Amino acid sequence: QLIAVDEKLDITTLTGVPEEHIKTRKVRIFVPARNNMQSGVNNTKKWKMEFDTRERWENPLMG
Amino acid sequence: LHHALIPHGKGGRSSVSGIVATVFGATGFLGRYVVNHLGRMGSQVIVPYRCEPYDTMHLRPMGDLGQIIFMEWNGKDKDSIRKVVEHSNVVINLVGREWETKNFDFEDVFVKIPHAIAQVSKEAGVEKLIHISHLNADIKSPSRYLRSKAVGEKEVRAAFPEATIIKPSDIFGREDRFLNYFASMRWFGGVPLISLGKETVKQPVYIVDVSKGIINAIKDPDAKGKTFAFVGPNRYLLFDLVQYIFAVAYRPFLPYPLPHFAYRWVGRLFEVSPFEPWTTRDKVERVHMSDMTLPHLPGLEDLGIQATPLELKAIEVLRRHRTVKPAKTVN
Amino acid sequence: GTSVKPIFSRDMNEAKRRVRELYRAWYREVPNTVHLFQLDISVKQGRDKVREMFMKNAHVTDPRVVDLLVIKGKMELEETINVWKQRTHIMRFFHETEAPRPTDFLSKFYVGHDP
Amino acid sequence: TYKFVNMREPSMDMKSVTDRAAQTLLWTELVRGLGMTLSYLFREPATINYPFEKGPLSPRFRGEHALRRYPSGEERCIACKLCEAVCPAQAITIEAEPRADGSRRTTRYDIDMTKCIYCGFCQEACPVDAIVEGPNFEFSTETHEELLYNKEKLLNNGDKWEAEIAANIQADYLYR
Amino acid sequence: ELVQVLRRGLQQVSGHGGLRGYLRVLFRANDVRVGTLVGEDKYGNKYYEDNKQFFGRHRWVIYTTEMNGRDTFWDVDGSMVPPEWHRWLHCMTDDPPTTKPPTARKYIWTNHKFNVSGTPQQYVPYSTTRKKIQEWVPPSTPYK
Amino acid sequence: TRPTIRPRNDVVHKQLSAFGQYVAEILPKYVQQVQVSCFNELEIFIHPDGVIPVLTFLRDHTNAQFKSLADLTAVDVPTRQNRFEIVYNLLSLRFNSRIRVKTYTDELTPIESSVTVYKAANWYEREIWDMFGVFFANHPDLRRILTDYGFEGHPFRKDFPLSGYVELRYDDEVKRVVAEPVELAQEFRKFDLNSPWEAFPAYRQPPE
Amino acid sequence: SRGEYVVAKLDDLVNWARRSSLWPMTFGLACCAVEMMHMAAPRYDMDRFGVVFRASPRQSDVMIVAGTLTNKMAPALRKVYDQMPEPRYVVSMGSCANGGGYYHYSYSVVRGCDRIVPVDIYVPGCPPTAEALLYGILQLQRKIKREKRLRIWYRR
Amino acid sequence: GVRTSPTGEKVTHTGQAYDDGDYRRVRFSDRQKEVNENFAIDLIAEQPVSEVGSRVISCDGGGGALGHPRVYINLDKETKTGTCGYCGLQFRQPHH
Ligand SMILES: CCCCCCCCCCCCCCCCC[C@@H](O)O[C@H](CO[C@H](O)CCCCCCCCCCCCCCC)COP(=O)(O)OCC[N+](C)(C)C
Ligand SMILES: CCCCCCCC/C=C\CCCCCCCC(=O)O[C@H](COC(=O)CCCCCCC/C=C/CCCCCCCC)COP(=O)(O)OCCN
Ligand SMILES: NC(=O)C1=CN([C@@H]2O[C@H](COP(=O)(O)OP(=O)(O)OC[C@H]3O[C@@H](n4cnc5c(N)ncnc54)[C@H](OP(=O)(O)O)[C@@H]3O)[C@@H](O)[C@H]2O)C=CC1
Ligand code: SF4
Ligand code: SF4
Ligand code: SF4
Ligand SMILES: [Zn+2]
Repeated sequence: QLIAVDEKLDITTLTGVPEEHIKTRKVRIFVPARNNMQSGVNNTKKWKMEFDTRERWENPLMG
Repeated sequence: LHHALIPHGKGGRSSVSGIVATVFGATGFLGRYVVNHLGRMGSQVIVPYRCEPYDTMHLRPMGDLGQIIFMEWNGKDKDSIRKVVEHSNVVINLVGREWETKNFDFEDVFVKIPHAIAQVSKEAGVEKLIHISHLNADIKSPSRYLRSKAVGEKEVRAAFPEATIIKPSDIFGREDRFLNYFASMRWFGGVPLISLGKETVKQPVYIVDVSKGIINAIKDPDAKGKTFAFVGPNRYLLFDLVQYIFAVAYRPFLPYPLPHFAYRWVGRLFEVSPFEPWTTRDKVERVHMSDMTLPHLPGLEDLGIQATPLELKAIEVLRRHRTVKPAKTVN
Repeated sequence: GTSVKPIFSRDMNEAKRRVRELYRAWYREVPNTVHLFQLDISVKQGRDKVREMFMKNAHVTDPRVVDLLVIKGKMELEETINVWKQRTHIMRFFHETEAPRPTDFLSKFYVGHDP
Repeated sequence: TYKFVNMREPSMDMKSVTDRAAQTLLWTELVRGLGMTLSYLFREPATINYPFEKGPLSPRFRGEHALRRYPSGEERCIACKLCEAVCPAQAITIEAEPRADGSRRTTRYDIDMTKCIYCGFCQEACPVDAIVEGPNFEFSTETHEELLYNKEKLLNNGDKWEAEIAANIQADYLYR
Repeated sequence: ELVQVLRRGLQQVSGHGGLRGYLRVLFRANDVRVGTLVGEDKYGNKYYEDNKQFFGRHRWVIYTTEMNGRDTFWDVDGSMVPPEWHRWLHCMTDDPPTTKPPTARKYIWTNHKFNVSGTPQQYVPYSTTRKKIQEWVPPSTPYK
Repeated sequence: TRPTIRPRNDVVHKQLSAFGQYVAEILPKYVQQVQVSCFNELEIFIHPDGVIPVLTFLRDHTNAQFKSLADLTAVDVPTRQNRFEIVYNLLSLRFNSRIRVKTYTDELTPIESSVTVYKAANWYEREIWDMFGVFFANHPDLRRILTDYGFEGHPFRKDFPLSGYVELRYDDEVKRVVAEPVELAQEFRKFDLNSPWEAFPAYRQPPE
Repeated sequence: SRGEYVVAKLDDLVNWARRSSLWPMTFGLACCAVEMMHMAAPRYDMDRFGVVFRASPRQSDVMIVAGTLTNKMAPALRKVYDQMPEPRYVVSMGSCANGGGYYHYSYSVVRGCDRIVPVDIYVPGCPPTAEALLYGILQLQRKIKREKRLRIWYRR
Repeated sequence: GVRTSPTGEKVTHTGQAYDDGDYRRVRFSDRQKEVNENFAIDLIAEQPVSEVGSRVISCDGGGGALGHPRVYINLDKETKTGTCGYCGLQFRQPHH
């Protein structure tokens, strides 16, 4: 009723993410810094995961 | 390089490729493929049309918002050509007609219009100009089609020394006359080929291959004053080529020899119609003639494209003509 | 330890026989699928595409992941045999409209900032 | 409390059965429906003669967007970006900088008419009533590009419709 | 009775300036009703009302035949109505701009324009911002 | 509590608390927790193995008899070891009451299909599988119900991008609708709206 | 000469015939369709303009896209467009059909029906009012009036 | 205060004009460029400076609830004039 298999979990083949958005991205795990414009600390309680910044260009129409 | 013309993005619909192309004759058979390939990578295409805009509506979904701009023009005016190519850095010439209309003969279509386009582009500072001429274009050709093609090629090379000349060999495709033209005859019962088509060899080329060749020639920097010959992989006799065309279309094929003079007479009779003719005297004569061979001219392979055999796309083109055994090739 | 609940299989052998069973069904279907959708592809290159899709998931070493991928493949087979998909859905496997993305360092350096 | 819609029992006396048979054979209820339709033909139709006649509207009606200005002639917009923040469809794009006289004014104010849901949240979020959703609705277009408004188009719309916009705001500002 | 409806029809024919005007309005607006003239527009539009009609048909406009630059004998559209008469005609108010005019402002358009889509006067979007990144200009004098 | 404040109803709170204790007593094998919200809503936290029993009890017991399934859905919390939580909302017409049953699962662990207990659950579980990737054991026909044919990934998952990975257009060269990687003309604008200076002291967490 | 006069008159006749009877088939995709059906309601009476109510695709003249176009539906709409006789027009109604609208940044929505089929008239609003849709239809009529086919064939 | 670009386009109030080498002007051929003829900076510059005998003056833009939020402007600095942050109107104490 139990396999009891010992191996690290890997769900990459099930999430549907394209291949070049898996092995090429570099995520960052961090606690966001406090905004020095304010003295409140409620935005520095949790952990955040974010991806690396890619190219952002200007639209030829309307810019 | 005029920063607004610096490529950006990932080469998609909303990217920027740094290409501003004016595609004369974009409403034709090869023009739609050229415009689609230009627009699918983020370039801006200026399209000049003499026809009703309803006929140009099929080019709208080919680019992003504002990336395809339609302008009216006519070949007899140099102001329209100036205003259409004024801001472009690439000019592509695709103006052509297989029959001579009352207002435009082959001198108008293949000589005066291309020369005016090249001269205006040179005066406007266009960096790249691409011209299209037939493979079998020669000054001593019996047909005025290829004679005017050769004269126009000379005059364009004179007006635009840095122009790139492309010489396709009887392009075939989905909205191509050549595959479709042979299939269409079945209506007259028998198929008439001069000398039963045993003394004519052809070198058909896929439409997508020609469009990709034009795109790569635009991209390729050293192909400024060069001249390319776009040909297919396999040469065929006319008879077995028509046999294969009829075999794919599942149409019974009967071939009967017709006198060359007799064939000319039929073309002349056909030439009478106000509407576009099924065939013309120049067309019958042109079809019979075997495609030249110019091994000295750089080919399609020099543009990093593998020519696609006709056997892969014959079903695609000829499935609609219905309600396996490829033809033998000569090399 | 690390005891985990089965989905369909207990070890990689049952997963492999399910994968094999699924693969055979796909192989039988391709000639029929190609004909019915009036596809311009050949049966040979269709089955090569099948081989490529199956090899994409060849590094999996977990019976749960393997038989879940088998379940998804069986769902796809279902959509194709019942003609719920259209020509576009089948041709989305080949990417005939996307330009070829180069792999070498110099080409990637020339095109843009993307590694 | 509840009602029964279909809890009637037809009578089984001879007169009721004969009445139902007469209904079946002579098509009485079909004639009743015909009479209803015939009567309904001889009454005046509800059609109005567009475009010479127009449907009724209200001062609250949300139409095409416009940027207004003060009676002195300077634009009311101060680039606070509250309309951009509240926009449920992200249809507003704003860029601003200090003007040559030091005023706080926009350099870019674009609204995508093809992403707009015409909810009016922008005009009610505006502190100074700079942006309003005017009474115009007959602004259909032949291309997608002309439905991408910039600041000049919106200012022109404001100058074009200011009289009616001000009249509607005068009529409705005591409810806001 | 029938004589009275015929009399009202004849009155409608006579009230449009004769048979010529009757045919004109019949072929331009597909209507032959007569109502009190509420106002005249500076572009040539005429505005009529008739409170005896049901709500929606109690106000109407007869368009001008020549607005800013085009022949509008047949090609009329709803964008030709100026904003004040637009407010009156859509029943957004009970007061025509003749009895009480709108507030006059120096920036308000003095010449109303219709919808100019599919016309060389059409609107073309463009970015209104300035260049963000300025490039370095190499010197014009040789270094060696 | 003057007019702007929502009035309370302690009778319903007491009734729901007593009934939660009752259900907890009858099914100690699966029921892990019972809670009643300040707006009188009863939710029961159970083990995944007890989906079929507990639901059946709540449908068939004379005292409860919740014969109608109002909704079945999933919530994704990536920070938890068991990623997805399954929520069952049930309505009892006999006693005019509502109950909620919560369960947990991860990507690979299946959840027993409750189609036998409620006929309504069949579409709901199909949508849960489509949007979250949770497999349901013994479903009559488990397949995608809302997404396009051949769609890769599950949209409702937190990690999945708002605009997806592929977009559709029409190509004239191949004369058909084709799919390419998404390329937005204008990128969606991300807003950082959360403020410092916490709003609700009653929900403050220990500082660990 | 008379050669241009005759083709001009015939072209005017053909344009009047085509624009005086426009037969639409309507994709009632979403909430925009409800205003569509209010333009056929007695108040506005589309039929009084020669615009028939719910024409069949085999003999329709104008395509009205009224609502959101999802990725799952785009091939069907493209096929229906491909199945239309040549003198055909497409009217994009509402913000969802124009540019994706309020689901523009969605994983399952086509960001404008013009990615699939060419569009002749764009009608703004969410949804655009019945009168606004009528204005758009009338505008399409004027656009058809402006076209000229026999003249172009004569000068070509 | 609409000016004209050296190439020939109208310069907008923002100041954006396509450069001579810019291809993007091709969108304006056979068409026009949307430019608003009323420049707000000049129009607010034409307004006379109000004279008030108060040390602090309030402004709401006129119209009551139809203007901007009411603000208070200090007029102690005799070198310059007090300017409204919303409406742009100018105020001054009666010097001499
Ligand atoms: C007997 C032989 C038959 C041979 C085949 C011919 C078939 C019959 C021909 C008769 C058809 C009648 C045509 C009359 C149409 C004119 C209608 C008129 O009202 O149009 C006006 C004028 O518009 C156009 O300019 C009319 C052009 C129509 C053609 C003009 C002359 C064509 C006659 C040539 C016939 C010769 C045939 C030769 C081949 C056999 C404006 O209408 P429109 O703008 O829409 O609606 C605006 C709506 N508003 C008013 C509410 C705002
Ligand atoms: C003393 C010597 C006399 C000799 C004896 C003669 C006595 C005659 C008495 C009987 C005559 C009646 C016969 C008339 C036809 C009756 C047929 C009938 O009743 O069939 C109906 C069906 O009738 C219909 O439904 C037809 C409706 C079709 C729609 C048409 C609308 C009707 C109104 C239109 C006007 C008709 C105009 C008639 C005159 C036309 C002049 C040319 C039964 O169907 P159901 O009620 O569903 O029950 C069947 C399940 N057991
Ligand atoms: N297999 C092939 O077809 C190969 C084609 N040739 C050459 O390739 C070029 C383009 O080929 P293809 O697209 O198939 O030909 P098409 O007939 O399909 O298109 C011709 C284009 O040129 C325009 N055009 C034609 N005449 C005029 C004119 N008098 N004034 C303005 N525009 C005009 C057409 O516009 P409109 O529709 O309004 O008339 C149309 O857009 C041609 O120069 C042809 O000679 C090269 C080898 C063979
Ligand atoms: S009306 Fe609503 S959707 Fe449109 S711009 Fe204003 S806030 Fe945005
Ligand atoms: S809310 Fe009003 S003042 Fe603020 S940016 Fe928007 S339009 Fe300008
Ligand atoms: S455009 Fe607006 S009204 Fe029409 S379907 Fe979309 S959201 Fe609904
Ligand atoms: Zn002020």
